Amino acid sequence: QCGLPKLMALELFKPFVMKRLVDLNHAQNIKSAKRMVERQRPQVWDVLEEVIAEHPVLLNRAPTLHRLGIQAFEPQLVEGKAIQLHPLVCEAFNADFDGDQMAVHLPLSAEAQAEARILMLSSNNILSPASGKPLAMPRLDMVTGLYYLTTLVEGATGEYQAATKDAPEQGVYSSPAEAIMAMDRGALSVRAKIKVRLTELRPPTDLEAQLFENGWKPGDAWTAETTLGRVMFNELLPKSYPFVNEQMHKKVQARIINDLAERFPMIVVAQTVDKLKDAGFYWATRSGVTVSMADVLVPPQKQEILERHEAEADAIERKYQRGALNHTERNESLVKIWQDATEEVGKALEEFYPADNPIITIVKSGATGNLTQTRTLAGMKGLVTNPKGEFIPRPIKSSFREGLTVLEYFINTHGARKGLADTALRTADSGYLTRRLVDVSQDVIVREHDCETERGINVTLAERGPDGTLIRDAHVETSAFARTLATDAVDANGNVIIERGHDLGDPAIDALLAAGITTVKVRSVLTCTSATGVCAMCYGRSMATGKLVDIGEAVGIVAAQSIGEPGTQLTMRTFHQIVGGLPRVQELFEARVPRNKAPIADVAGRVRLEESDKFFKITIVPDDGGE
Amino acid sequence: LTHKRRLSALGPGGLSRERAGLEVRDVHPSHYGRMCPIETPEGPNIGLIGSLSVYARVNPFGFIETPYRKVENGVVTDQIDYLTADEEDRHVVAQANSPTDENGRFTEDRVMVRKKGGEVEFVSADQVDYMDVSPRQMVSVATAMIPFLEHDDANRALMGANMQRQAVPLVRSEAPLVGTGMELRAAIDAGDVVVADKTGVIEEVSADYITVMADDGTRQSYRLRKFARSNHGTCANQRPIVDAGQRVEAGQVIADGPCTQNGEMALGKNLLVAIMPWEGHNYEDAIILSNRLVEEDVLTSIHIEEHEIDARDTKLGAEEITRDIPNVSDEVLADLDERGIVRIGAEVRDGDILVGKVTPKVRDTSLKVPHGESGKVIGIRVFSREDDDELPAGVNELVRVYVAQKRKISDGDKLAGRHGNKGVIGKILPVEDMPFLPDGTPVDIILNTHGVPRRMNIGQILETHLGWVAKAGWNIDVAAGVPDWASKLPEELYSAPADSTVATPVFDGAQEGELAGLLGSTLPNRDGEVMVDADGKSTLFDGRSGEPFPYPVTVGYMYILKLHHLVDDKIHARSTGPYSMITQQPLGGKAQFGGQRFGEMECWAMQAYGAAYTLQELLTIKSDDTVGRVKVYEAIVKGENIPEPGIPESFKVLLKELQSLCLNVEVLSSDGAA
Amino acid sequence: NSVPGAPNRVSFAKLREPLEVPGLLDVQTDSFEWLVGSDRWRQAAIDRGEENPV
Amino acid sequence: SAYDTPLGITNPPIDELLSRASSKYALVIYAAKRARQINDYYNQVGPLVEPGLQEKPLSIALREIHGDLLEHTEG
Amino acid sequence: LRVQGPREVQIHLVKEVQEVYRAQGVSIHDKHIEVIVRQMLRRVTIIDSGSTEFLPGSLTERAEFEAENRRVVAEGGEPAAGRPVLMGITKASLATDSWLSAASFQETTRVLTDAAINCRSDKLNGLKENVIIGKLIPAGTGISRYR
Amino acid sequence: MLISQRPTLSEETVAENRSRFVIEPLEPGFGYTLGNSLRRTLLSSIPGAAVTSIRIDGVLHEFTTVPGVKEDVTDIILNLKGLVVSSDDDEPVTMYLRKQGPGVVTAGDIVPPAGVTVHNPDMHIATLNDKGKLEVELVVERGRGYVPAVQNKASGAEIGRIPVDSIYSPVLKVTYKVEATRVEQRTDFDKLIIDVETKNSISPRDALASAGGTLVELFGLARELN
Amino acid sequence: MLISQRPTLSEETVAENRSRFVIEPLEPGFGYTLGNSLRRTLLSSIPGAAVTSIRIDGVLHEFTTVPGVKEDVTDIILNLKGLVVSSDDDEPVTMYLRKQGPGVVTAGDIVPPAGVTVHNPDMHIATLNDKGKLEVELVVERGRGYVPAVQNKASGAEIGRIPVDSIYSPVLKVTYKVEATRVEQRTDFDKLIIDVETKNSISPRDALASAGGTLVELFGLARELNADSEHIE
Ligand SMILES: [Mg+2]
Ligand SMILES: [Zn+2]
Repeated sequence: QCGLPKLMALELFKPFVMKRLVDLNHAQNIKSAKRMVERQRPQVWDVLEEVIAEHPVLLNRAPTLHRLGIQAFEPQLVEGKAIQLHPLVCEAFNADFDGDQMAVHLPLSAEAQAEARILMLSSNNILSPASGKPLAMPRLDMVTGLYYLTTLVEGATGEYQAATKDAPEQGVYSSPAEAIMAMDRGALSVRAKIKVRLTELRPPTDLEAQLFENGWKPGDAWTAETTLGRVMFNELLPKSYPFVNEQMHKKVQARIINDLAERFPMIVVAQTVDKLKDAGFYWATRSGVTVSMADVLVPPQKQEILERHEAEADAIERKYQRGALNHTERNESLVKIWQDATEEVGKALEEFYPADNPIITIVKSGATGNLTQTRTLAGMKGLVTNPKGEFIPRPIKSSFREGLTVLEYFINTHGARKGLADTALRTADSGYLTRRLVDVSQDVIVREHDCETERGINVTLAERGPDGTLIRDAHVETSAFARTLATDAVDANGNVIIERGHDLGDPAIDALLAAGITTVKVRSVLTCTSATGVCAMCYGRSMATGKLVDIGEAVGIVAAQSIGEPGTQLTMRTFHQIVGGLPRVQELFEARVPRNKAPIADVAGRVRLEESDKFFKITIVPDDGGE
Repeated sequence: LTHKRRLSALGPGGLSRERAGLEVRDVHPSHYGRMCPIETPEGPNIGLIGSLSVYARVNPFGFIETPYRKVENGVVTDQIDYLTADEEDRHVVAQANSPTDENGRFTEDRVMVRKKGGEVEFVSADQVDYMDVSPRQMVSVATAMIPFLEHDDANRALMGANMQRQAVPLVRSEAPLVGTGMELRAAIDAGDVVVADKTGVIEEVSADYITVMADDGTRQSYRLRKFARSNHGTCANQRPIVDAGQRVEAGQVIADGPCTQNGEMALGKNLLVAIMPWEGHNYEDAIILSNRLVEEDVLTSIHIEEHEIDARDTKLGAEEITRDIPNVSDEVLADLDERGIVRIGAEVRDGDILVGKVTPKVRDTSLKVPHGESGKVIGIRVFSREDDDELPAGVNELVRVYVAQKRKISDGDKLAGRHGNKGVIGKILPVEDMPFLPDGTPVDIILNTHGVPRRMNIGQILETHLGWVAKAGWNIDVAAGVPDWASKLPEELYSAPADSTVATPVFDGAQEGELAGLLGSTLPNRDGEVMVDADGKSTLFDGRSGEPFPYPVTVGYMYILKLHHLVDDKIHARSTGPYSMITQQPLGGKAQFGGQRFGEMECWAMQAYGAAYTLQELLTIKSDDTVGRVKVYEAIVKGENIPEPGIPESFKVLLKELQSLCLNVEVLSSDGAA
Repeated sequence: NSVPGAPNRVSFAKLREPLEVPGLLDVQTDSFEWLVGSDRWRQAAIDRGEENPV
Repeated sequence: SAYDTPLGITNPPIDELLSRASSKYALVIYAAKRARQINDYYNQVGPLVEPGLQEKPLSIALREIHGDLLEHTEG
Repeated sequence: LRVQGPREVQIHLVKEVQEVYRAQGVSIHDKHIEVIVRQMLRRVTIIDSGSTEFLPGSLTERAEFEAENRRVVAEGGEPAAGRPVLMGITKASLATDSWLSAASFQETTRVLTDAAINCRSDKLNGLKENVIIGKLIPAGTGISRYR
Repeated sequence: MLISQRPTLSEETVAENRSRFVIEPLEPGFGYTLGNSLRRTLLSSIPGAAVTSIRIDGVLHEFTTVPGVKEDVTDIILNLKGLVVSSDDDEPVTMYLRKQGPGVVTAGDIVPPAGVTVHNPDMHIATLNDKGKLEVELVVERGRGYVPAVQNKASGAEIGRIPVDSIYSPVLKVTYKVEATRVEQRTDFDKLIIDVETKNSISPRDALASAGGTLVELFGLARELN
Repeated sequence: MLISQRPTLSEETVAENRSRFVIEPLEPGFGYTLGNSLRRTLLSSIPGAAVTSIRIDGVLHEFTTVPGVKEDVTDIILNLKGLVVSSDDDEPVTMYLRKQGPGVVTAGDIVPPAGVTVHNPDMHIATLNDKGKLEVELVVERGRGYVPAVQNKASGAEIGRIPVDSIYSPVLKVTYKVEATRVEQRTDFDKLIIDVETKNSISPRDALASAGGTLVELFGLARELNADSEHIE
């Protein structure tokens, strides 16, 4: 759902409302229905509410960096000029509410309405097409609320106790509702450890087989050694989803939503994310997270560290004045020492802050921010650049809590204006690369189900290493994960592990690792032999849907957008006017001769090295006996 | 005031936004004390437009020079020299904040100084040639008006300085509780306030004029601008502050301007703010407001629109402004006068008549209220060649109608503090729904926590704390002795009553310890209760469920500005209308009922979805096709199926264009030529 | 102070300002007075030590 | 597994409809052609299922698809 | 390309691009990089015309090259000899087969002259030329299978 | 541990317009919600009277001056916002004000008709010099909550009549405290204290009575059913 | 003054012990005026009897487990906690349950005194091993709401006494929501929804009616000061 202003909706749906004015005999002549709607005579509004029903509208924010920049929503009429946007789709639009504007479009034909309702509808587009990871999931306030809800604190009221020859456990409840009653009276803290008899929540796999010979069913009681908040969070998940009993870091919520998307219908996860949104907002409102000058703690170790590094700087000053050191080399040494000082102060700040302080709570919860910003806030700003991009040797030892001195602030302004100025150039470079990728990917469409070729590419799944064990590659999620197998995985004894043509997901990865497989052969578009476009089997599954890509879907434009959209996160070319990032990406896609070129062996053999004073000479004696 | 002091690098004989590199945009160490490093536009004019520093003046050759105190033998002296950057590079200049004991000698033996390389160093105290005259020698006027500037990041300080300039005047102005020393001089030098030229006594006071008798015995009369329209449409009302018979000295403010209270500038309102998330209605920087602000017109503003219509002549004769428009209903011209001009004080609706005019063919060509506009007709101005009006050729009459509209704060309107903490009002809550203090006072505004830590503008928090210390009084006990934290406070700051305004200049003001001590020393409320603890937090109550929040929340007073980005004219909608002619695509314009652009990136997104039919609608029916448009509109009106498009209209023109060049272009079926 | 009607805004400042903030519109008015060769500008120039300013 | 009451355009669930077509793209035209037929009936087989007060033809077509009241042949 | 061959070149290009992205903490799946890289190695330069109609030295789509080679060899002719060529995305875009799309962003008169004397037929496989014509894009809802 | 004792309510005055109402005993955790319900009703729905439109002799619209008066019409309306009145009947009532020559036009200068009175005659409205003549016709009406200025062309068709926003709420401030005055700590109770302050057009007792009457009818919905 | 229209109250049943009530249409902002207080009265302001203490033979101290029964002492305490007891006398009642031999002991084995009743006899209390036996004496009494385990400082004169949390409220769970509805061109009127789940000693309808009557009287305390100037419906 999305909220539309009443006047805006009236003007958008003008002919559609006029039709019902004539049909309801609120107006006799359509040429008079035009005037009736244009004057906003009070009868039209109630017509609009029925014309607007179940007619979706397309919402778009500029720039449209990828597919999810346009999403369909069900319009609800609302008072006021502002469009009401669902908080979960904001990250897909890259939108925030400091002034941004969005455009609204109305599909007319039956085909267009069906496309908006089936293809572009927001509830059907949870996962990112670039990586398959969820995007419409808790953020900011909601992450903080759930993290507070599911955190376990020790020493709180009503917590579990052991039998002590004088009283029973003193921390057990017959049902979660009894714990709710205890919480409402202030006897039990939501974050306190307790034991609860659960009958509606599925136990963990470790407990299910141990407690139920034929599996758990609703109504079967078990004892959960978990906080009340964790139980309340688990009640938001599907009825058949095992109890998690964990602190809901953003990563853990992403894992749970991944499980839901992979193993449950789309509507189920769509409803689950809404429930998590509601709970997160509630417990964010009631988490107590606030900022005050008292909460911004300064580590007491700061001054000792600063004095030590000042002694080091004085030693370098003595050595420079003694003629043993160059000006530029003095700058280098001072920069490195003050970088060490910044790291020391960062560690001191991170170890000094209490775990439950709001400032560190927001960062460590994964809601937003990072430790560098916290160090700048309460530690020391550190080194800042001059207009030429060189570090100024003398750091900003003050923090924004203390307030900078005049010259510290003045030297700080340089990099700030640099960043403000170069952002448009960064955006332009990213857009140019994206445009070229789109232009080259114009005709890559899934044309057929299968080309039936047996070609493929090798993917390493793990390395045996010293222990001969299952050290899976960390980046496997982007190489083997989500692809069709080209040939059966076979063990040393000749038995297969996974059939040809299977979708290589996480269960398949676990099965392969458990069977000792380190390398597989997988189908790829590089080897697809289809006469036109590509075939579905060689492409594999759509990352957004998690199922085999449908015939006709334009994988080329999706790939171009996926590559180009994160372009601004890469290190850019110099605008001061070898560093990697976008400059090398453009180098690779243009097939240009590398500036930092390295020769490669033409033939396999043994190397005879004939180094010179400032050059190298290498000869390869081929093992084949050739030249 | 900032526009008059603006420095522009782009213009005739200068540079341009199109190709000016970052080198000219970058801040330079020579800018110190001459050009403000903070106050510059954020768009393509970044770095190209700046502001003159407050203490800077222009060398007769055109070079900017700034004043410095002379220093010799480690003792500062009162001689002031205005140095250019070329002159300054030949000297060592110390930091103004450097401590000096009796008769000017530096207390410490090492001093921060600026050096020709644009460098900063600890030189010997006897190695200094000059010193800055003020800590804020580098800032401009708008930058100097940000309290706790040094606690805010440069980007957010820039945003706050820019936003101060786009704050709309309010119906009643209120000076900030927490301010700088700069508001008064900035307001006086802006010139919107009326100032007595010579000492005297007030003889007359009226809403329109003020009359003074000087000690010379001569008499002066001052005229006040009432409800005058500004270039941007904001109200420029001037108000008298002096009473009859009052002593008025030369230079004393006699009438407030649009954004001044008692002479000092007042761009916003002091609101009771609580720093907490709240039910997700302030998510992603959205703002929650109490309905009180709407009820009491705390954030209400007046805007005046100006409409023109001129009666001219043509080959087929002259044009007439007249009430006798053909075929218009008798009531539609009721509010019009005998000449056909709407009377003053009439409430005019969207699309209503303002001035009736007809032209030969006669035709209806009357001036009508634009889409969405409304208000009260506040004024009429008329010009005729019979009165030697000096209008251009080919015009016989001209009429200007002024329409006044009073706008309350509403959803979607932008608000912002002085620290760059901009936001959009997402919800307005009834007074009983707002979280309220144990005293019963409901907070006016709720600002989300998750904004402050990442954006690095804690100066808004500090102000908030000091704001409370300004609303509630404070009293430092001195019976036994001055507390150590208060040992740097002047004796005048040891106590102050409630609602007492304070000044915390941008680089010489309240320190952290002083603010904490003052928080500990606040007076109790009416009932004798200390509402906010020493840490600036309070035990708020939930206005809906009624139970207290489980943790104390930061509460205080913050100065909030209403920005000119109001919703009333930021909204657009269209369903067919006027169209371009040389090529048949829609128009684009705020007041021209134009449609939204569909760029190639949006087409890429549609292609990625594979929503072919929607893309076709956007490409052909909604944009270029004429026949398709008439057909689809009549289909919607008739409630029948939208026809599935056949042969594209662009293709048929392209085919004939190709054929005209002797190219045989043929449509081929999958089974053969056709 | 130099502003008779100034409200009493108590200041936290520690350092004194040895120089008052100049006329903030002088950048416009002094330049225009130079353009029209006003008497005030001429007197100011000869006070500054300029030789027969024009 | 189970799911809560689908609100608004969510009903019928997208997965139930998708199970009756080779792809979402196929489902789009499967619904659009039927909606055109229903609208033609209203203008001139008609809706096979109980309509609402002002229900749109697309909703009727989707609810008929959910009920397995229709058949189709791809191109 | 000259040492290890075309397939290894595609693998190497994907490896390098994904290494650059990984070093920067980005999470693009390899298959998008492969979709892009497939176009960079889509054409072959012909050495000998053999018994085909192909012009020597001309660029030819690999699929068309193989189709005509198998046709002629099944009809007794010597198949044309070809050399894989690696192309940047810019040159790969310039080497498009559709005369409509080429006319839309290249020197239009040259494109039209070349297409006219050669009597080229445009198959409208790409989205760009279909947008140019004003027809339904040949992807998703617009393909014959679903229309 | 069941309790047979029923709550009781009492008043303690602190000012002519302010009093604290004590309710005790109450079940634990129960005071806050009851107090909040009463507070919401008090702030929202206690009826009152306010001005709804005005006319001035020389004024055609709100954005104008009037000769001889220091304040413009907008300031005059914003000052009238401080006027507190209480008509005893719901139908609109037209008050009149006339002044000539020097002086301060206060709210006591208003000459109201029977059944309506101005509770704060000391309030300042305007200042008149020698030439100042002020004639004001005010329309009071009874209502609830807050209603924006009713559009002139909608309520009627009288030109020169200028609407004004209306606040129909005689309640000024409301708060509550809940304290643990439990019975000897053998069992738990909450004690509720509700501090109510009004604009002196209605006493705290009557406003709280109105709030209770409003709340009982809404909560009676459940009593009707079986 | 009268209002636009008086609300109507409707009901739906998820299960025989779980209802959902819906007040609609409601004046803007009174949903939060009603629902929270209604929930609090439902939870805390309905009287009922519950087990307040127990004593099991063989676990006089070192309260971990009792032989002859697989359930631990805490599990048996939990089972007894769910026991739906009802008593028509305000003073405490002591009751006894005794079983021997293999099988299961359930709430139905209890034989309450006159004026005392058990509404969930089928509830499983414990499972008895071969030749095992279990005897337990329960102290039951009346109250409202929920009460933590008794402080029992006065103990020591008797051994094996276990204080247990007392669930007196016949209402088990309540949860309320507020949503928007339209009555005219106006929007944002309140609709109040409330789920009520109760022990089978009471129906949700009875709990809601009793809570509503309690609130009516409790706020009529206020209108006992005066009657004038209220809403009339
Ligand atoms: Mg934004
Ligand atoms: Zn294939």
